Amino acid sequence: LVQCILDNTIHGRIDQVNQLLELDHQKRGGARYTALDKWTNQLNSLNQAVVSKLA
Amino acid sequence: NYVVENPSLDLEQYAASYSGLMRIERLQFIADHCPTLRVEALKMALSFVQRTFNVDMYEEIHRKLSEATRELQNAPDPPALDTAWVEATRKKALLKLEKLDTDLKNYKGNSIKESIRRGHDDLGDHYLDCGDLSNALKCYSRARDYCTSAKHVINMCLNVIKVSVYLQNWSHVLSYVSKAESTPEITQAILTKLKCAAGLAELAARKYKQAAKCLLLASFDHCDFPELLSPSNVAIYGGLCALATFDRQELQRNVISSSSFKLFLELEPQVRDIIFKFYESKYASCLKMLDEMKDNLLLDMYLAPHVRTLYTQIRNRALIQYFSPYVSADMHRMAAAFNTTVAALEDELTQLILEGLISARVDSHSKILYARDVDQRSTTFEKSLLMGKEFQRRAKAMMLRAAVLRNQIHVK
Amino acid sequence: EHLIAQHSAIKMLHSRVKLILEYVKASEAGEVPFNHEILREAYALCHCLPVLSTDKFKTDFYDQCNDVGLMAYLGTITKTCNTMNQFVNKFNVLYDRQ
Amino acid sequence: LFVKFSMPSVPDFETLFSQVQLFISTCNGEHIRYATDTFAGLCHQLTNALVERKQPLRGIGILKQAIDKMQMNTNQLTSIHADLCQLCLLAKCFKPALPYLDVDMMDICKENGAYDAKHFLCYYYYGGMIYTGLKNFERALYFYEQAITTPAMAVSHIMLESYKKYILVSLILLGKVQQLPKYTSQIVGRFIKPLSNAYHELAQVYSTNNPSELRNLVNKHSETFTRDNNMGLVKQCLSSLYKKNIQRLTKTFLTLSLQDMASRVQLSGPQEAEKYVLHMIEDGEIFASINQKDGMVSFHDNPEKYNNPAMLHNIDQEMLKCIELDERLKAMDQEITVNPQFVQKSM
Repeated sequence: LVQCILDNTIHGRIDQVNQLLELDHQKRGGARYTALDKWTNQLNSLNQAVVSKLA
Repeated sequence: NYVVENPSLDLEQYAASYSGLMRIERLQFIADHCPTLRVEALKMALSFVQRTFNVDMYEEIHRKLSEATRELQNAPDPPALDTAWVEATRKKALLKLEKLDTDLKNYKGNSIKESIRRGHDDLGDHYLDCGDLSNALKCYSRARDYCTSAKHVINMCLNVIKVSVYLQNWSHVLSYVSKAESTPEITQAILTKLKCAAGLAELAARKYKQAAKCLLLASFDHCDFPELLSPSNVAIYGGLCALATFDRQELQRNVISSSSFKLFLELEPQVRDIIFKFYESKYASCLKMLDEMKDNLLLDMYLAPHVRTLYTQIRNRALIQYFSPYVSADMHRMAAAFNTTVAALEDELTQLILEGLISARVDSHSKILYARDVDQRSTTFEKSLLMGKEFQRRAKAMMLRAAVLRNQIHVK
Repeated sequence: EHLIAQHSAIKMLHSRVKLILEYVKASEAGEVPFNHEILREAYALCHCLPVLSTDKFKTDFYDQCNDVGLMAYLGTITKTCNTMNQFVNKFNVLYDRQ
Repeated sequence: LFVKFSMPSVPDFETLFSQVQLFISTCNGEHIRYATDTFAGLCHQLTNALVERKQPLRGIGILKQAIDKMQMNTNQLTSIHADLCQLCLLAKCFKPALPYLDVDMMDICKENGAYDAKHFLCYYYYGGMIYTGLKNFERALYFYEQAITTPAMAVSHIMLESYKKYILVSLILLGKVQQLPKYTSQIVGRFIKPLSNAYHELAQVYSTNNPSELRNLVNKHSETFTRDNNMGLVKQCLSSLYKKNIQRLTKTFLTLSLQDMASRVQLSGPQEAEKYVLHMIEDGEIFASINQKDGMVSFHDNPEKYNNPAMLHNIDQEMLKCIELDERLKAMDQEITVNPQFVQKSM
């Protein structure tokens, strides 16, 4: 299981304490909010730097 | 720092594997950094130093050997340099050197570029034999002018690379490696030697990601490369740098695809086991061997300072890779995945969380490491609100700045 | 035209509702005393007027509302920073040099 | 009356104060805005007399009326504000100031050319101290930052102490010295960094994150920070470092015992750690729980899922603030469009 996860074949994780293999469901439909947040932060820092340099 | 007290070094093999000034410097490094074995290292060093007309470094090595022998004469309660060597060496060295200087000045009066270049290379080699670093450079740095063929340029680059290693002018090595590679249209494997030159130069320059990439491209067909670095150390150098920088997928692809590092791993089975144990998640066996090889390469010429950072990076990467497949891993089992104690791992894990790239939380109650899987949306909203607050504050700041500039308010 | 579109849709729905209500009022006085299918189905249909929800639907509705509100806030920030950039460009002109 | 105050013939101050109160109460200053220089000097002399007699409690109310009468809008900053904040600081009565300091006022009255930037510098320093006293470190840091960025061709003590207070508040709030902006200032910046070395030295050890070492440095430079009229800020810096270490433990620990928490933070015992966690939770800084049965403290993430109407209402309040800011920006852009030079360049 560890080898399969490390090979990106398994989109999940292992709970060794309880002998459990917790697999992510991927039903969140995310990975877009991450891009939106990166865009927001990068361009807002960009605007702040531009304003500081121009003023 | 370094200069530790470690036994079990094989002096005969390490001395014989290298040859030239490269051997002399390594033997000096081994003696100076490995006590309880410095005498035989110095005795073997001075035995090889007197060969090929050494003058200044001989006095330093002989003085160190004299001090070392004097130390042995007081513990279980100094050799003569045979100054006749000075009389013999100097008279012989000067006569041939002036004769070589004699022949070259004829070729300067005969005006042949290749002959001038070839003679200065011989003069540079003789100066390196005589123990004259800068003198060899100027011969090489004026032979560079009189180049005619691409092979002459390649020989010019190799000579400058060799000297700048001794001079520790690694910038000149990298510049000449780039010149020797990019210019001539990127059985005689010449690029392999150049890639080996870049790999060691980058490693001596505290560079790891490019050094491993260059070392992995080095083909084993080069075989005898003793003027710069032995193949045994090249495999060790490549494996350690690859382990610290290359990820699991990056490790597997590069090692297998190269097909020369597989041969390099065969020369050094210890580092081969490390990567295999790194791949198969057996970091307990991976790191215990790592400490075993540590003491050996802790007295390596261009490894001793760098490898401590490399080994520290190895430990960090191993911990990151180990906990990555687990959402909830017992710290006892993670502690049992090495010879470390529970408290020491907890401190190491806490440091890793503070630095980052582990994304975990420590539940010290039951000592279980729970992975952090924070939803992207909550953090996104929090930092967006923080960004909006900062933007409003900066808007107020620029509003005040505009007001004070329009009202001409300033201290006179 | 956006609100007018929903306004016309709501007018159509209200016209249907008023037709149903007028039919019921007429049946109360005259017409067929019990139209059977029609009346029973209209009762069951008002039973769906309070579509009614649970915690999960309200949570998801508030989630979508918060996401669109954050996007609106980002757009307002972009417009405000563009206005600030224009103001700073003019401010570097009227009095400031270089 | 201004002529009287400009002369040393000032009579019984009790009758003089009553006449001032009668004038202010029945004030019809529809044209006092023209003679702003005379009124500003009147307030300065009145404030100087109040400081001399050490009775700054009553001057707050009178100066509050003075600002209201002469100012045009609520977003105008005058020289009377500097004296008003000084009286509040000396009287230790920060209640009236906060209403008038929470208004962000970008219209500096030239006082018919008599407005010296010292009043601007004094107002932000005194205002920051008032916010510092009310534990409003964010606004105090903002006021100190604005005072730092004032363009000045000379170095002044009021500016120097404003910079020193800026470092102290930055250490308390953010745990580090916030970098000065790039719209910047003048030689004020150049000289003061050579000047306030000890405060920078305190920040350097603060960056090392060692309360024991920090306390040793504080004792070494105890007299240097005594030239501050406040030593409590250094103690507040130490408490903030203790709080920051606790906060850093939350990001790394899910459940930590009191004994281990005391050892890591270098506390005298588990009881102090429990009190510190309890105080920080009361202030709303930590989301955690304490288990006295097993001697464990369980840390937790932010319980805010941003699915409640409160976050939406806060976002809409920020919407209103940003919309008002953009309207003010557009008004300023129009006013700049009105000016002669831009039109001359355009034509």
